[PDB]
Amino acid sequence: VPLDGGRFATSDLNDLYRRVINRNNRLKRLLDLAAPDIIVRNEKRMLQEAVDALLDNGRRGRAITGSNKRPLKSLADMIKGKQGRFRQNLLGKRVDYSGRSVITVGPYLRLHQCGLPKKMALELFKPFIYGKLELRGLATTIKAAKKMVEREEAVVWDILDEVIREHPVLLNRAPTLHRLGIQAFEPVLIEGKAIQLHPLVCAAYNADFDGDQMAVHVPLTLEAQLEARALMMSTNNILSPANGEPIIVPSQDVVLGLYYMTRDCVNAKGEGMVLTGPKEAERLYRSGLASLHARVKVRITEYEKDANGELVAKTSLKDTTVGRAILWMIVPKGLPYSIVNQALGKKAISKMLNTCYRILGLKPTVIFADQIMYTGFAYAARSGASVGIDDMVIPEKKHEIISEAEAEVAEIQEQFQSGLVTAGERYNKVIDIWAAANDRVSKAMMDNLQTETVINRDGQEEKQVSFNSIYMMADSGARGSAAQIRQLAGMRGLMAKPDGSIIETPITANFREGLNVLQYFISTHGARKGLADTALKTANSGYLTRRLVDVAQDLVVTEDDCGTHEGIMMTPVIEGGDVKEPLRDRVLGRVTAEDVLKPGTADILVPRNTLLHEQWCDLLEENSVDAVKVRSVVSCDTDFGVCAHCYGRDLA
Amino acid sequence: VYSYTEKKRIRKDFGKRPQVLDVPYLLSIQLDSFQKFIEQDPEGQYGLEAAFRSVFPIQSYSGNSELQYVSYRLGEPVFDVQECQIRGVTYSAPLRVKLRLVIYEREAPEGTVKDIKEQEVYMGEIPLMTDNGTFVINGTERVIVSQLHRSPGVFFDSDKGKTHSSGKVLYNARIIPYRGSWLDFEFDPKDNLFVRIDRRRKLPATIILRALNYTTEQILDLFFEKVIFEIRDNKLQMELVPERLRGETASFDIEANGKVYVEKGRRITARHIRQLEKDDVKLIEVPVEYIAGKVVAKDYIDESTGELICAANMELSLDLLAKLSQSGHKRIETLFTNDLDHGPYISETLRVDPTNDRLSALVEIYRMMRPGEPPTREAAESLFENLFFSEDRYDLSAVGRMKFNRSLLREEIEGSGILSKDDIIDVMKKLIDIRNGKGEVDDIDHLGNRRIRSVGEMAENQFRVGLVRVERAVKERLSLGDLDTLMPQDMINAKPISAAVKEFFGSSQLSQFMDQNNPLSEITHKRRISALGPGGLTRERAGFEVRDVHPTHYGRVCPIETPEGPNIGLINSLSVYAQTNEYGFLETPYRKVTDGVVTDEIHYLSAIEEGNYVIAQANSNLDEEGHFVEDLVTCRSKGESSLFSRDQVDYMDVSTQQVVSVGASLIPFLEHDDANRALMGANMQRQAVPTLRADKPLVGTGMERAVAVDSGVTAVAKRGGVVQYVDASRIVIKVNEDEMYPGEAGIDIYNLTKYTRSNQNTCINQMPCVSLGEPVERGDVLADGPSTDLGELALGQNMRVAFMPWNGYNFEDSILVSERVVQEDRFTTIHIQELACVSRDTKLGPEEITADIPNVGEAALSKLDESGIVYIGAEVTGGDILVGKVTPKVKDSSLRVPNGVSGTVIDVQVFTRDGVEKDKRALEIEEMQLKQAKKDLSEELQILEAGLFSRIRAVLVAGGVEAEKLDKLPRDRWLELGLTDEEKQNQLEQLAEQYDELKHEFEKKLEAKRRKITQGDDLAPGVLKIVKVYLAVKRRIQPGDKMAGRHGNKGVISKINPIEDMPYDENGTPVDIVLNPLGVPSRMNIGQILETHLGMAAKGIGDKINAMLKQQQEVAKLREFIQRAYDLGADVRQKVDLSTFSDEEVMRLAENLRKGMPIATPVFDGAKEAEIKELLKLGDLPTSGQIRLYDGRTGEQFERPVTVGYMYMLKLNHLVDDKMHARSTGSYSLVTQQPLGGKAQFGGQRFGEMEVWALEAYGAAYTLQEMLTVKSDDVNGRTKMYKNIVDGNHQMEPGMPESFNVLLKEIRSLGINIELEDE
DNA sequence: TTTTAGTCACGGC
RNA sequence: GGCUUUUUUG
DNA sequence: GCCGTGACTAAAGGCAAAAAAGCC
Ligand SMILES: [Mg+2]
Ligand SMILES: [Zn+2]
Repeated sequence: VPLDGGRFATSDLNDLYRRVINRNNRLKRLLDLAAPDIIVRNEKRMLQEAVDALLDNGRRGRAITGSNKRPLKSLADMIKGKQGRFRQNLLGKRVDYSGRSVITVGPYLRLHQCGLPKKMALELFKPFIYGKLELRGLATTIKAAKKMVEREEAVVWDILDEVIREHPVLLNRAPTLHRLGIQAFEPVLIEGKAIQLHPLVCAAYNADFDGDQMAVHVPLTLEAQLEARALMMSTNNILSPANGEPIIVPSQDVVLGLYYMTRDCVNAKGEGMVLTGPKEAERLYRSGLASLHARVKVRITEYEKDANGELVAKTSLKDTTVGRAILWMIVPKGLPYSIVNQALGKKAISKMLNTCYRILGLKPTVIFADQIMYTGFAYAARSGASVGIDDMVIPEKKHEIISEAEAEVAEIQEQFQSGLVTAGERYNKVIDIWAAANDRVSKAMMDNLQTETVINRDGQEEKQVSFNSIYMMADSGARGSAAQIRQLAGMRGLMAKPDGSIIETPITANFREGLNVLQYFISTHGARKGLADTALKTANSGYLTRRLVDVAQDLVVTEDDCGTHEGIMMTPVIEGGDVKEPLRDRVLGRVTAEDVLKPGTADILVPRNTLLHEQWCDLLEENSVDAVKVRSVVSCDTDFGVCAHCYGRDLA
Repeated sequence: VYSYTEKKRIRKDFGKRPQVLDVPYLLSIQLDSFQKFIEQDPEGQYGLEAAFRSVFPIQSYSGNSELQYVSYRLGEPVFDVQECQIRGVTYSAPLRVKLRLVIYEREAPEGTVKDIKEQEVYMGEIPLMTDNGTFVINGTERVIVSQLHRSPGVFFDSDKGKTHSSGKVLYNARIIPYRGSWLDFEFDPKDNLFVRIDRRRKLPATIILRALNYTTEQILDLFFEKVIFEIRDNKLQMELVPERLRGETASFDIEANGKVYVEKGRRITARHIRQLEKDDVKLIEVPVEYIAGKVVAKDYIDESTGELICAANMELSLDLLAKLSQSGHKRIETLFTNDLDHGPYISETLRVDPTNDRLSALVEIYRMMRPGEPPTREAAESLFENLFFSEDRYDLSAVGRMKFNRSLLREEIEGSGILSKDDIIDVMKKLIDIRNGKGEVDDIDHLGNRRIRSVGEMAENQFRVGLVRVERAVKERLSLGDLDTLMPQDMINAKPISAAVKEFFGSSQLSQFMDQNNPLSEITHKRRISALGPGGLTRERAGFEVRDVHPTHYGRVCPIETPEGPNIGLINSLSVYAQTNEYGFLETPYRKVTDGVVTDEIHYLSAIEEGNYVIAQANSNLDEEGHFVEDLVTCRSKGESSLFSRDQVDYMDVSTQQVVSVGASLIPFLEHDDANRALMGANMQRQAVPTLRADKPLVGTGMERAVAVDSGVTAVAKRGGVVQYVDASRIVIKVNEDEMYPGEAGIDIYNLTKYTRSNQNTCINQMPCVSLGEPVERGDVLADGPSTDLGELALGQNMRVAFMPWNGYNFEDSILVSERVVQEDRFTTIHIQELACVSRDTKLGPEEITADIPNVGEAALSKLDESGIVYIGAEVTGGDILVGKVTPKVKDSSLRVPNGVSGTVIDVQVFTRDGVEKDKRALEIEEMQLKQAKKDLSEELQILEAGLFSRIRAVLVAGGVEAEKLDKLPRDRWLELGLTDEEKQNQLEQLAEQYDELKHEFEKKLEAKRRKITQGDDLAPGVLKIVKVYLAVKRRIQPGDKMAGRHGNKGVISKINPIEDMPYDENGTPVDIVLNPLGVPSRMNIGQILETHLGMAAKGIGDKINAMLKQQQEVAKLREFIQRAYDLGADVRQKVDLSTFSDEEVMRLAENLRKGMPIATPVFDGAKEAEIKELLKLGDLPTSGQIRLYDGRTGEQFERPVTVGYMYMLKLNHLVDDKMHARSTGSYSLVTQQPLGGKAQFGGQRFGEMEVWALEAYGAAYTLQEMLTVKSDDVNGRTKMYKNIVDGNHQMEPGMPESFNVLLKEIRSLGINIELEDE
């Protein structure tokens, strides 16, 4: 390829070929002149070396280099390696009809929609617009269509809106560790230059809005669009392929809102009044005549599917709060009222969604998830929950406890000098004393933080669970955990050296108060270690994934039932303490290799070749079954594949 | 005390600990290094002088001719730094060296001089350090970071029992020289000593040891202790001492003098050892079997037969005992060889030695050095002599010898730069001792083992390499001797030295490209300690040991400032007070503590010497006399931390900022943040973009002034004076009377840089910050640069922030920004992009620049002139033409603005080759700079003429000429007036002489400037002319832009919201930014909340001042309030008194505080919560810091109070408009026919193998077939796919990818046949 | 640099 | 328009 | 002399993005 200037851009291969041909020509001219064998042997050896360099450079020894003093690229090196043809131009290749942008958050979208910038959409869907533009006669030739598109007329926007009615696009985030990293969406034309993403899918994408970038692709043929809609679209991917747990779990902002909504207070505005129903509870809260969470009595109609798949009404008076009654207006028909009567932390809310998927299917589940997100966002905005420097309550006994702990080591330092205590046992005693002191400080801080004093209606002091903001974020599961709250109020605890030894003197200062120069220096030993491990663990983990994909790339289900009685005996795992995994989970969603025998002789509890689902598992639990033999893929006799039955149940 | 430059805005400074050592010049790591490289050193120790003395003098092979070094000098640089940047040439100076060639007579005795020739040689060109510690190479501005390698010397290491399965430890010793081959002594699992040179094949140790002319008897005597045996009656005894019996077992009943001393059979006892000590009995009776394990020391032969009886290191039996007894040899010598104390590692190595002639040993060494070659004695001797004991091929340098002598517990630190007999003997003995329990191993990560190699040392090494190449060339040239035919100018070629220096400065792993997007990034890049590069680690071979933080980094290397990702802990940054020792090691200040009293005598302690003393902690409370108020204090002794006594302390830290670097010291409330968040905050603060109008940080640290002044972005007055003239592009200072030199008083002129492109395409701009007729002093800022406000660093703005969730628009890390922020252009930035069009001479006719372009309308050429170069100031857009270029055929090759960016051409620089016709735009530009030069020279001449005529009037008036008559006389006639005073007449004549010489000097200067500017240019061959265009884009903030804080709380703006929807407080003031509270608990960066609460208090004071000024209240009431605010605090260090300030000064200060009174907070000595509450109570704000807002859209009160305050926001350099990308159909590659990659080439996103697996995990097969064939590389399947879509059909054809056929040919290009088969 | 495996040369009774 | 070396983001 | 042991040599070690250079 010619570059800018008299110099020409040549590859490493041309130099090797020139070397080989020049050596061959020299040998041909020299051999025909009856030259002495002293030079002939050396010339032949040099030709051998040149051909060796051309075919594979560097294998023998010092690779021949060019002016750059870098080894040249030979044919063998052009294939092998990460830069080789196989792993760079065959397995993964660059594609057209694709774009890349920064992702922001849009809470007004539905689960199956994403925001697409107008410029990105018009660049991506250029060929489709040309077809419609000439179809309606707005442009005769293709050149006229191209000129009309670039000028950015007004009808072009209407045409673009028309061609993005039900045309899915594939949103993608690198790295795409699991199959949920590529998802189909129905784009929505928006302004700006950022791809608006639905919050609920952020758990699947493992994406955060701090500079992340995502790539969008466009299916072209009818088959690809239908495949996207039927297999990839986010309304169809709500269960993990690795386990039955959902991937549309609300988190962070939603959880805090739903926790603040459904959380009673002993005394509030408008307490003890009786309401006609959930609709009235919304009219009171908006009017300001009743607080969002006051204990009231309301009449609720709940529908249960105890019949043969038929809904039956049921009315009762429930003792609940305005927040739970308001939230009940969005839950679907099948669910009972005991679901929305608790505090609804992070782990409860997910279970609620799971319950819906167990009862009402998929469409009610996704509609309920969207309503959950909207209500949580609204009533989290209305709460005005904030973190302040006064919200981190330091326990009052803390310093006293520390002093006492100091006294303890003040003893041992003396006792070590009297010979009664040696070096190692003194170290162990000091470590144990400081650990006990840290545990006591943490317990005292938690007891102080988790309760508050408030006067009830009668005028007596009554204790209730605190409304402290940091405790609300810690308890609801929205953000943080016990360790972070401990490190913000209680002492940070003992720190370890880079090698692994624990520092004798712990960090007795929390983040709310200052940390001196010495403590902050010894607190970076752990941080740098963790950062280095995180940086160097991505390279190792991903590699492993490759070695797991290439070994098992060609295993595809190809049979319905191999008809084999071989299996593996599955029992609950016990390590000497509590059971790590119950038998129910290790056998759920599989098929028995043979009929399960009751402890009573000759009784068949489970028929052979039957799929065990949750309903059968509950029957297994009440009967208190001990061990169930089931089929496995490793015991299958199908050739070049695995039958459907031995694998079991599709978790997704 | 306060000067007028800081009286404008005094920063309220919290902090209790008085400061002792002022922060040093931050660039002294660079400036003080290169200064040693190009300075004249009469002792010949540093830099060029030592580099020349290390090679010269030169002697011929025949010894009849020689070259002498005399001296050297550095010339004036041909172009100034600004001219070098504009013209794209290196700012460098020529090197002139005086050489003397003297030829000796061949037939005369040594020392007979025949001829002496002295001449200067243009030896090369040395790049120079700019005043800011940076290099200009090719129109760019590079920085050479300081390496951190292992100091030359001897290092003892252990394998920690990981190599062998048995877990045994394998000690070893390495001898790292500054230049030459390595040397290693190491053990094996079988306890055999081994030696390896340059990591080559393992050899037995004694093989090299006997290469130094050793006899085995001497080796055994040197490496062991002798035991004496005397053949008495019927037995042979030894003299015995208790010290030679410790930790042994009695093979027989150890007894003497007829009394039992030690028991029989069992192990020895210490009580019997003491009994032997007190008895003092030497000779003891010995049985026969006790000798069966001993080894004879020296050779013994018979004097009658003359044959060898017993050899060195040979086991002996009763036969040899009888043979020696019958020969009369009463004295026998054996070795100590005790397992516990003196391990028998030498004896077993002597057993495994293949030979004992030292000639076979030398042959084996030669074979190991290089295989497959005859073992000639002369070649092997030369190799052994030159491998360690030749100064040419081996050098330990001064630091290496110092470490070598220190590690072996010697006394002197000066010696030869090469090894010797004693060095290797001592290394082996120390390694054996280490293997034998005594002694300890070294630590590689220790900062006492790693030193700093600055830019001066690197340049000296490269220059020496080039000089050695020139030495070889001149030696091979002088080999052809001649009688005075040569002149010492053709013998020396500057090309090798120039090429080596140029390649080192231009293309290297350490001469990095300086990133100047704000002063902080420049300072941090200049003060960097990189561990990579030549003679250092690599990003792949480094493990978890070098990447980790060591206890000795306290005060030398920052713990919390290191880049994340592939190299963390390898590119750590230097601390604040840390400087470089004499040898290159780090060192930190420490206040010596005498008799329990802390003094102010600063001692610079290095790493290793930190161990011996006990060092107190920085923030330890004291009295006014330095006495520790507490009898117990915190200290560190050997990387530890424990409670000591107040009398056991020996040193104390100077300040609390000593442990952190600059970037981490600019973060307020650092002690309240997690280390990871502090790291992220420093790294992102290093990335801030300069805004349109700089705004001071309300909460700072006090290092802002130091960082702003030290970086070369603020124009600092050299001498004090009064501002005679102030302008947007120049400042003129009339120097004060006390600061003029005796001659050529003159004035000072500073020329600012306006809208010059930076390295990161940002805008560098300087604005005057002084008023007309305002006094100034030395060191005072006269013009703040980018990201600076009145000589104070300011990278971002300060916004009213609220911590609350708002309808999900701040979900995970997103930020919600009001439209009032966009309206005021607070975060609007300026970017400058450079486009270059080059006219080359291609075939089929040269390319021309003209306005004649076909197939284009008049609109596309209206912005162009008839010259074809766009007018300056034309609001160009994407797709237009800047320079009209066409190539003959004719084809349009005109340079165009890349799409997606607007522009406004602000500068067009044209370079035209010498002897080439200049276009009209070139003529206009050249007239422009010649007019500029004429104006500049005229202004200088007028200023000097004014000074000269003032002197003339002063002289003439003092000479008896009346002032009125002199004023009424013409200026020229003043010199012609006759004076009755001869002294005055002589002075006037001298003034007239200066007049004439001055006009001649300006005429010569004008002619020189005319000739220089009008002359042609030197540039790359094959180029007709070069034209450059600059475009100025004005970026704003839009949804997608990345913002951040100082505490690591980054985010992406998710919505630009109307002002009527922002939450508003009781007074109706909307907030500007809404942040998510939930990011505080998990991330544990409580610094942002405290900063918000403090900024809310700080702005409360400023608003009250804004209220007093609006009411036009008197100074007396105003001055009272400002004093009240500045007097607040508990034991505040700063004491500001307004009594010394005049009324105008107080009014100006209050005028500079109406935007909020600034607050200073040191890093680890910051304001506590009580001070913040007291500051809040001074204003009219709640103490809790949480106010009650309202919902903007509904008007309903929020159910809880929320945190509102002012927080400092930065706009990072990751803009969405530079990242958005899309592609339908573009240009494709050449070999694989796949779409290109990257935004510049309009490339498509890579669909990697992980995405292929993701699609395979679904049932998606048609989508995969699309992505693989019809979108990527199926040439026959994608042209039809495009046609089908435009036709309304949506259907593919599988085709056959063209990226797989090539592979076949590739494999078919080898001897392998791979082919497809039948249908 | 570290890990791992495959292959050639040496070893001991 | 290919390669290499640095820097940065996730 | 045959199975056991030590020494010698080859392959492999994230994914996407940008921004610079410098060479060929
Ligand atoms: Mg992220
Ligand atoms: Zn099967």
